[PDB]
Amino acid sequence: MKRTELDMYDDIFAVLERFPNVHNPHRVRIRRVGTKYFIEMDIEVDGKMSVKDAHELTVKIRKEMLKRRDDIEDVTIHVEPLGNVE
Amino acid sequence: MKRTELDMYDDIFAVLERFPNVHNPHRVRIRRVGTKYFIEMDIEVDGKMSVKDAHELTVKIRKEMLKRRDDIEDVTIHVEPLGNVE
Repeated sequence: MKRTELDMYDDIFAVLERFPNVHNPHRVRIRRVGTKYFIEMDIEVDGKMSVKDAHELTVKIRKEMLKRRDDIEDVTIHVEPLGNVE
Repeated sequence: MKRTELDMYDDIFAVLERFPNVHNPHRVRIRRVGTKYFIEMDIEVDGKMSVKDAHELTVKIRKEMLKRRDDIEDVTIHVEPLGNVE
């Protein structure tokens, strides 16, 4: 770990806190490629949430991530039920 | 493309046909690493399907994939709503 690598995790977790139905963000990983960064993560949602709603959630999360940092190129979000065993 | 690369896509698509609520499998990709193969795909499900049910579906699909071919090491499945715009 280094200080710059921390600022980024702080901003990612900072954006997720905005979303009340996002739970237990984990496997949060960053890759650097030139100027721009690629972000991947798992989130948990109520098992009763529809695929429509969960998909809309990941679209809005990526949108907010890209608005926050001008150096994030893409964000991929895997959706799991609350209390998943991978 | 080569003949051996076809046999594999045939077996993957052959297993998905087993599942009636799996729709429009796409971005179906194979990576070779030594003896064993890594499979990634997108599927579409009814937007009204729960995250619990969709997750259970991907678990059963991976299980059936691994049972069919002894040379598949892992299978990751992305779930989208019917008629998704990536």
